[PDB]
Amino acid sequence: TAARPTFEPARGGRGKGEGDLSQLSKQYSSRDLPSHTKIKYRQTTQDAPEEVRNRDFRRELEERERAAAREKNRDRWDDDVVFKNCAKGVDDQKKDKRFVNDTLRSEFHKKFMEKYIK
Amino acid sequence: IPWKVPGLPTPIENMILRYVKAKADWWTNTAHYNRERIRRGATVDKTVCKKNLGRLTRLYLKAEQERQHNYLKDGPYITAEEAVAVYTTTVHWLESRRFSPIPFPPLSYKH
Amino acid sequence: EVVLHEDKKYYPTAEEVYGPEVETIVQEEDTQPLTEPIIKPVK
Amino acid sequence: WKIPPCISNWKNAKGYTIPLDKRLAADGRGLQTVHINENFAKLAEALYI
Amino acid sequence: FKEVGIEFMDLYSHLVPVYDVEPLEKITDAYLDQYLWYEADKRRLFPPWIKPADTEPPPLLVYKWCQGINNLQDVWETSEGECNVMLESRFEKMYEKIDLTLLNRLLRLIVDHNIADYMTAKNNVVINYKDMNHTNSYGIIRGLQFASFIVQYYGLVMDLLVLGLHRASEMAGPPQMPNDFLSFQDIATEAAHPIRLFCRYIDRIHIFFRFTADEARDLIQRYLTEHPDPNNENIVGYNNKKCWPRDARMRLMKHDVNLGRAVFWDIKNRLPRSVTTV
Amino acid sequence: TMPKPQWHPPWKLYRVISGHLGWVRCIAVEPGNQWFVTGSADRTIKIWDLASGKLKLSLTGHISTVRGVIVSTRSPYLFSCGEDKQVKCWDLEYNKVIRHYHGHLSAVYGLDLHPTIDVLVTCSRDSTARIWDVRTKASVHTLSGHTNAVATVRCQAAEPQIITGSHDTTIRLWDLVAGKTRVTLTNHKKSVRAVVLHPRHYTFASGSPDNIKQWKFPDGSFIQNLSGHNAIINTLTVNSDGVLVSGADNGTMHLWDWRTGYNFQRVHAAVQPGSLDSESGIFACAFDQSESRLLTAEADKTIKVYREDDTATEETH
Repeated sequence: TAARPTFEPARGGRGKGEGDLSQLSKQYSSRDLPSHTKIKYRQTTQDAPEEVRNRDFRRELEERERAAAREKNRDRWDDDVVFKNCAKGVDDQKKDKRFVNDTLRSEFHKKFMEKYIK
Repeated sequence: IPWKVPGLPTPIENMILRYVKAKADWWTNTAHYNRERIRRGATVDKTVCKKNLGRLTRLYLKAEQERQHNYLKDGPYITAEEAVAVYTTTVHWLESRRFSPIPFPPLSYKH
Repeated sequence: EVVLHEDKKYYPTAEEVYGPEVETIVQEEDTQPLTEPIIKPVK
Repeated sequence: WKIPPCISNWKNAKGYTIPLDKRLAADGRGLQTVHINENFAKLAEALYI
Repeated sequence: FKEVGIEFMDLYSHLVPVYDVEPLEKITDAYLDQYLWYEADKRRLFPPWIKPADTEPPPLLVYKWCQGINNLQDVWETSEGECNVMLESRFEKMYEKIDLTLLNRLLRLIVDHNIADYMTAKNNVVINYKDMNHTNSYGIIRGLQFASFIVQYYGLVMDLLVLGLHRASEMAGPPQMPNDFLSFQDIATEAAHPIRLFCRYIDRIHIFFRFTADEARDLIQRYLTEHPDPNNENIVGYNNKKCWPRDARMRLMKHDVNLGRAVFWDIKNRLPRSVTTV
Repeated sequence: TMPKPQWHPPWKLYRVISGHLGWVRCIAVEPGNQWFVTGSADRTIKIWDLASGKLKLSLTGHISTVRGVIVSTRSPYLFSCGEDKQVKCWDLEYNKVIRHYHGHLSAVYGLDLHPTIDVLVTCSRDSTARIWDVRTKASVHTLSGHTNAVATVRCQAAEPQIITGSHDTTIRLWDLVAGKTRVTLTNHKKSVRAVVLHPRHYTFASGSPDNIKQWKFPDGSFIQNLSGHNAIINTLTVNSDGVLVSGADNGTMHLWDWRTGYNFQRVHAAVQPGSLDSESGIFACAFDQSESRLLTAEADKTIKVYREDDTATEETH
């Protein structure tokens, strides 16, 4: 009826630049004014294709992998109270290292719901 | 509401579960983003405040049904030794203070 | 041996599902903020 | 590969009338199976003692 | 009982539940609440540390607290080695974790069994929002008319858990001659134990501690036994108030940081995590 | 046995990168193996370090799912497209959007850069492919003639310069100059969702859920038929050593010989801990410029990184 889905999209090729520039209109947006009218290219130090062509990538990749693994390695009175020490060996129980692919059982969402509802 | 169609092919059922999880993620991340914006005082619409309240109460009741179910499944947390400790401490306190228990509101109570 | 709701560990650990030889990387927020750029201009 | 129709709990766009068994055919809320623990017993009995 | 509705009041930083109870039930609950508070104030159920009391505005509460710290015996002396500790905390999920069976048990200790059964079975209703129906089988409903009584009494039970019966009886005094809020019977009863001043606002805890150097070193030894620190990392995670200027905030000395963490640890061990945590 | 296949060493997962909050829908490697982009359904583009697997940057700005991401080799740019309908150029000198390419009537599913002309080509759901000048942000041609959504597009310098498959089960080989179809290849029965170009042998491959097909370039001759990976395949990628990777929507990924068309390895990776069994799926895969790492953008919001097993022949059919 009025409220209905699509089941097919609108096709392109029949408006403002599609076949004859829509028969050469004299209407143009402010987003269609000249802007960034000069392509910047890669310089010799950046990653120009002259420099990329002779490079052996596997040796450099293995060296950077080795350096990353080496960096990760080198980084790493009232005695009469009715309840005793309840936390004996709880050394913070690393929930903040775990990452869960579930927006309802994540750690960020449990922190969210703990913070924003009292 | 737990969603199960009795007869349905498992590729269609799995694909629907996949895309429903995707729309769940979009819905929830939009709710987190707009809640952080409403908290910091950023420029927000009034309709996004009402929509965000409506999403947050719905997420809370999903988590609350989860918590009531986990209580009915995982038993008491109270560990009945501790509950006997609580009860007995309260008994010794109330007999320490000579407390008189509150009766039923009487049939001819003057107040 | 009661498990509270505050722990309630579902979803076993990434080291337990992929193994010891696969190294798992969880990345939240990033190094080098948006002012510090990718490919550098010739200064 | 047959797809049964969608009998919804919310939308009835063409204003139909659907029998109750077809209407309340949500199996997942019937197989929820409210199941109790056994440590309620220890708690209740210890409190009565 | 019939089902109650829920919605949220948006306070733009957090949300507050607003509960919707049936009118007949609401009239019965409101009369029950009035009767419970009147009979509780006659029978002197709540000791004076249960703080939202009728003849005390909250600034008068802070004023009484300040002059009660000032009127402690030799409270500012640090010559032989003496520390003052101020712990301010909450009962984190106090509402959320009240087991209704144990709540029935404690209310049958307090009131008639019919009233206690009404108050217990009233907390177990169905909560609705637009599609969603569940049953409050574990927590309490905050929006009941008599829920204030349940909250303050359950907090009294946990005040007995934190203080112990001896120090709480020394604070409440004898039943024949009870003392008011920050007052003991004797100077000798003040300095008998390190817990000097203690108030409970609804779910907020405020304790004052006076330590001799011996007790302070002993309690720091117990904390460092159970939680050692070889890298002096206790001064990193210690929060200080950034509102005050730099000369005005708390300094970071190793003894004071270990004593603050140790007093917090000792108060934290006194509560089972199934009841509430800190 | 008419052919004898080349032995390829098997591949194994060694790194599961995580941190997106949506399906990772695209991936691309920088020309210098320093970093690599991903684009995801959490509306961001993430620069990841290729050696350490560490998040190097996160770039916000899309309104919807990011579908294609590509890094330019001639210019220091980062082109990206989305279900937003927006096609963007990111100046990596500034990490900001400098040019937006306007004219797609619906969602934009893929994009590719011409290697020598500075011309961007894009696929869309409105059954068109568009041809853009980078410098003037204008539509040069509108390749129309598919009847359903256009899924994948590629580019050469040599003949037919634009090859695109689509959801109408056909593949059109085009003329960049004229803007008209040269060859319509209809051999597939279900939708073509991945075309891929061989670096040396001047042939190409195309994938659809029935089977995958290899094809000569000048006029599209049938050459071969690689079958056995019968799921909805989303990407194909070619190694210069003749390794072909087919990743599907059900998470299954097969490793193939390009020349003889032999399946030497099947990889069925496992989902992330929080994730669901119905959520195993591959949307993109790409080799690095060293061609010794395989980067797969998964449906469990992960990036999985594979490398070859250094143990000798335990294999050969």
